[PDB]
Amino acid sequence: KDIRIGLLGASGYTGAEIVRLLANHPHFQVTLMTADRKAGQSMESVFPHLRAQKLPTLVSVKDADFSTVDAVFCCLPHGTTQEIIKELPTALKIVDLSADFRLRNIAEYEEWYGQPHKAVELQKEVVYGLTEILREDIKKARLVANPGCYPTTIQLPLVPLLKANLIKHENIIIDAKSGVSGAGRGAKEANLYSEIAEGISSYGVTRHRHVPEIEQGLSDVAQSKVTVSFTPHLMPMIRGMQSTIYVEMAPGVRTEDLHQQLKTSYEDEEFVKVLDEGVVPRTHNVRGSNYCHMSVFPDRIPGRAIIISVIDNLVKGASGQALQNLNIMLGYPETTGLLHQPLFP
Amino acid sequence: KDIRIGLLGASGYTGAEIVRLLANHPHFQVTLMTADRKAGQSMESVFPHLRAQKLPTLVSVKDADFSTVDAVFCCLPHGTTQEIIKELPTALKIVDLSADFRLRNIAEYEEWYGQPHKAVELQKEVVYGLTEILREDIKKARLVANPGCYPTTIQLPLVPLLKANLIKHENIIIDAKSGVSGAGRGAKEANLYSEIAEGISSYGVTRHRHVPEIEQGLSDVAQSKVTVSFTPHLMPMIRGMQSTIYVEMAPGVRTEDLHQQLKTSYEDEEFVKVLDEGVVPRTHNVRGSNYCHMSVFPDRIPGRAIIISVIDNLVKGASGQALQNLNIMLGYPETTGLLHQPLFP
Amino acid sequence: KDIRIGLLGASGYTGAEIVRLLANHPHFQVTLMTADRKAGQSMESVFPHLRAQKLPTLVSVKDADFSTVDAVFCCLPHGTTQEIIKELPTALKIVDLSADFRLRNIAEYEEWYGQPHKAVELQKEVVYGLTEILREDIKKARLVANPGCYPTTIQLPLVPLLKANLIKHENIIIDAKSGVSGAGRGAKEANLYSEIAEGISSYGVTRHRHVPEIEQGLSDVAQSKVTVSFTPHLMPMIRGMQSTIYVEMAPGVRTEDLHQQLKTSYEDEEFVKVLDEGVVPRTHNVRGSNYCHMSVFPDRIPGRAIIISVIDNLVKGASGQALQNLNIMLGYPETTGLLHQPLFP
Amino acid sequence: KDIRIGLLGASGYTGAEIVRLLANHPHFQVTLMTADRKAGQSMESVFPHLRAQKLPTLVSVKDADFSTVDAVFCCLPHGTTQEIIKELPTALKIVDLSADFRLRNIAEYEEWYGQPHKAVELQKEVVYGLTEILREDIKKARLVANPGCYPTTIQLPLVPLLKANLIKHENIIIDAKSGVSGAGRGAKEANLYSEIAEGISSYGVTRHRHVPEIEQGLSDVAQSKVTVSFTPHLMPMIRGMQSTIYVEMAPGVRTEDLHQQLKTSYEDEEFVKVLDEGVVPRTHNVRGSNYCHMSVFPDRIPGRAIIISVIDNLVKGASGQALQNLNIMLGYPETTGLLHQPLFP
Repeated sequence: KDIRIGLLGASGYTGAEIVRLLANHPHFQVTLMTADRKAGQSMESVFPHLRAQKLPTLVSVKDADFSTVDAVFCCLPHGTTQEIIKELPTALKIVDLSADFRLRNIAEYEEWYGQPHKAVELQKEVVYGLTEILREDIKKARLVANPGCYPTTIQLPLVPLLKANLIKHENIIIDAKSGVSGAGRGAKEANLYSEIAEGISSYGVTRHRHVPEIEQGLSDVAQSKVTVSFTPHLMPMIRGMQSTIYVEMAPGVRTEDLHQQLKTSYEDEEFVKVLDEGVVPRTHNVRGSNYCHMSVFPDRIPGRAIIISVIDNLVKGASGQALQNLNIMLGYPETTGLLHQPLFP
Repeated sequence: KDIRIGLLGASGYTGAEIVRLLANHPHFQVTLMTADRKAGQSMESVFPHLRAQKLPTLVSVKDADFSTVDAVFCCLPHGTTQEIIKELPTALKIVDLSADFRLRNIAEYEEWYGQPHKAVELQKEVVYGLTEILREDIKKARLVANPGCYPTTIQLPLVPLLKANLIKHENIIIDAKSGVSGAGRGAKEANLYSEIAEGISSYGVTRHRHVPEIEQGLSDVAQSKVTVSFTPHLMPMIRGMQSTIYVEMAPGVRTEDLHQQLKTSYEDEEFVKVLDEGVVPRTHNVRGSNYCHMSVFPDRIPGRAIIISVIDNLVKGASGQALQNLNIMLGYPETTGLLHQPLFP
Repeated sequence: KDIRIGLLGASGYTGAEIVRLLANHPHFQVTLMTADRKAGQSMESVFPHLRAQKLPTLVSVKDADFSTVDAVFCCLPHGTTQEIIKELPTALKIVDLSADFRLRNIAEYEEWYGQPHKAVELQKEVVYGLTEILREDIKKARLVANPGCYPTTIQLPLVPLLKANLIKHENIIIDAKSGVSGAGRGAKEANLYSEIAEGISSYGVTRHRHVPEIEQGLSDVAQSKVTVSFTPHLMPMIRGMQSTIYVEMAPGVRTEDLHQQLKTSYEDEEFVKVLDEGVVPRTHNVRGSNYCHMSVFPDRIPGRAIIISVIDNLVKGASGQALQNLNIMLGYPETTGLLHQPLFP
Repeated sequence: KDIRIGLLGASGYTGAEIVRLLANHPHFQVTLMTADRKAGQSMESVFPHLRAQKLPTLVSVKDADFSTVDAVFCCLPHGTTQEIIKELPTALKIVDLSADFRLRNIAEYEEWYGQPHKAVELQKEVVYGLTEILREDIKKARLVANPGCYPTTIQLPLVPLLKANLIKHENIIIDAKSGVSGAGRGAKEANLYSEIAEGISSYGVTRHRHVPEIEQGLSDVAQSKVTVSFTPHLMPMIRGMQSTIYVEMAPGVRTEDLHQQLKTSYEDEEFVKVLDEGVVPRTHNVRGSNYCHMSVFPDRIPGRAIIISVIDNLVKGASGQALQNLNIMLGYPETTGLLHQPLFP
């Protein structure tokens, strides 16, 4: 095919998703895959479900040469991304799926991630990859910071509403849920089937790394510092994510107004569907696809509204959006190789 | 055994739970059981997992002789219970697990349940079965309305806090989650394994029948009408329930105060455990038991706090509490036959 | 685009799968969909996960006109297909996913299905749709009987082995497992999440309708009547199927021989992968794809071997194979619109 | 309480099960627990679900004083058990849940476990803990080797049948399934929720450590060396185990005979239930209890029969049987503290 792709950090779930998505992409082809501990091995050995594909042997990022690669997807650990990406050739279009380039405020990155920002200058040319919102800036960016999963489900509904002054920016409470696939493939006791199955629990209470990412996006639109309440919850399922958002509507605003604004803002958007009134979205319905379904409901408390937003955390919440961004960055149709329909049941 | 128990509506999950719990209860014995379509059937037919027990043959409510039992557990649906219970013998101690006798305001019952209250008089002698809160009234009641599952997880933490004026009664937002067992054993498409598994969704948005029940309990304590926001969510799991409660602390009140009040209010309570600050409870940890674990956390938004409360929706959320109430109503130790430890993993 | 497709019985899971698969098929387009119990209703109303697709309105079979379509997929309920298919125009290429046309012996169909065959004549022109085995006959057939799920996982491995006289045809024992999606979307108590989850059980012991289908295929190859032992098991999962096959090798034959024969028979086959000796296949690895992975192992009992064969019961076990057959029946590449990669995790 | 219990290796699932079971045991009380790696910590820190119990603080084996307890349950790692038990004081009744003392043939233990038997002498005084079969020997034993999970489900049905010469001892094929809890709490990639959920796979094909254990028990009864075929399968569920056993009936025998023999052999047994012919047992039905349900069915292949045997792998398959054995070893009623009814749903 005419576009050659490099994947940095192919042994994780987001890496596997990239490979899955590109498999039937008409123009992009994976020609370089990097892995650390598994360098030298084929990917079938790491992920046997990919045996129908012919992929290159996994090599070290340090031994990788990009002279025949056109673009790169980075799925490396928080701790490596910044220095590796900084030392990457300039002729490369880069989409970083890590969180290391999402925050524009350096001090902010340091307080939330526990270490100095090691690519301060490069940071100022980075564009946040929330496709439907920053499409125009994304198309002309060289380095794109692909948003996190939760942040994606939150900003898509709230940005348009804040921009139109339809909701107040105080007391925005977000109670989110996610499938355990978002925790990664790391071999940890807490994520074993026996520990996760048949139960739920909150996590990242009060402080979760997605908080600053969420507030940055909302603050930019509200043109005022926005402080939200965000509480993640771990679901006994593989894929799927839902944010149940509790907001205060602006004076005189009704739920119908929020609905109309959303319907208008995303009417021609392939991946963002605004459901009719009273219709409840289900994570089951977007499972395995790059779609996001959202709906608005009145809150029993006068003046308040409830917004539900769902996606497949691994697709539109990660690798799907990453590809969505690379498509337009390379001048190809945005939906290219991203029209997979939900796998239900 | 000393006490002969009658179970009205034994073919459902709450009925099965009653039978399971009483199996090793030293003093209560099931001697009479009612079923609708499955009347005349052996319960090994309806619930083969109960084959180790020697139980009675199921009969129809119309053919059951209630002078043959000492106490009764009612597990019929909402809107049937009132006329049946009203006609039950006066010498019977009754614990109704339905919602038909929970609301004291008649007009309120009618607007939320779609039909006139058919036992208006009897209603005034009914005591709400939230054991740890109304224990003293429950002991001397003849007819007890066993609370709903969600309401139980919400009132246990909030009542003590409202009583002590530690939290404001406005903008109490509740984002709850429940295993699908709470939906019952009814053969509906929406509850099939293929439709429920690997995904979540909200339900009963804006208006859910537990709302008035929740507000009634909170209003009584706050001595002012309390309006809450309550949003249920269906989890891809059998048992388990969690309410993530977002409240505004009263002026000058810190999370430490909420924690101390809860720790003090439930320090000698067997079934309600207050975890150490910062500790996240898990529904997995109370699964198959009558325990409720709760914890308090600071909200990122100044002045706000987060309360997590979990239980097994079928036990402390239903049949377990029902038995807890009958125990004291009959003069037996409250924890009798209710010390089953969580089944984890 | 070029080919117009008619779907009879679109409200079930196999129907939904057909729609999902055709969504990105470059040449086939769904233009007609039958579903009487829900005729005049929108597909999104039945399966909301398909809302990204612009699909036709659901119509009654009676009110449907089939000279509008070039080919038809039949997903009707057993005992309803024969008469309907018998009356279809003859310029229609048909792939029946039901079991009504799989058995060539009429008396056999009657004893196993409880009713007379109502299309005896048409039956003799029907070709069994096990693509990799009867490809050549399938290409020139007008009416194809798409095989059942279990039978597909069994015949693919055994046919080549029997043809090469590498295994005896007596005492072939098959212990199969399947996700509950194979039970359909029918609203039955036994298939509720609460009844299925966290446990397994056998079903169709001794006699299961797939038995005659399995034996027919094996008997044809062995040129002798083959009697097998086949025991289905219901798995607490949506998709996935595995047959663990216990066979007796022929005199002098070793497991290496079975492996080589299979490797040779399917070396150029896209959808049938023979793993390296000793490698254990996983249903997780073919989930959501049209692939079948099989492997051979020595049995501890001398002279015996163990064969594991897995597929996604809804794809290669049903709708995926159906499309695979229609592709070649219409002269298009066999793999057209069937290269979806496994959705793992 | 009367008896003081010591638990060696309390940080694993079998250890947690022991603690759960003893919680309501009227005469046994845990007074010593060993968890080396996590020594000094609280049991609550390891298994927060046990917070309702007041347990002693975790200790190290090298720091435990065994003269303080009357009996011990050993859930230590394989290979660390023989030497530790060999040094335990003579006054202790010991039930080892590991597999290190199950095999009587030393050479056999070495070939299957990869290391020399380090307690050869002690081995000859060990009694296999399959309660219903060796009850009389168990009562007077000091050291009991608690059987493995799979072996328990297999021997209970087969021993009586072999003893009565109702089935041949050749070609006994066992296709077993187990919930992932049997794999332990070890933090391994393969057992993560994302890797296990929604799929199945075989494991321990051809050679699995339970093989020699299974054959030893069967060989002793058949008074001839028995060679079986045993294939384990990993189920996407926590608890539960089923063995589907394919056997050849002896000349002149019918399935009715196998059923009668089993019904007679276990008619007065609390924990082993023989279902009526044709009734299919479900692992769901014994979940969380110490019960075993079995049923016999005719095989389609003349002369063959099918036996299904299920248990909760963690209870009757491990800790439940361990306690069952200790009860009688100490002179207490066998069912003491083991009458927990199945937790269904």
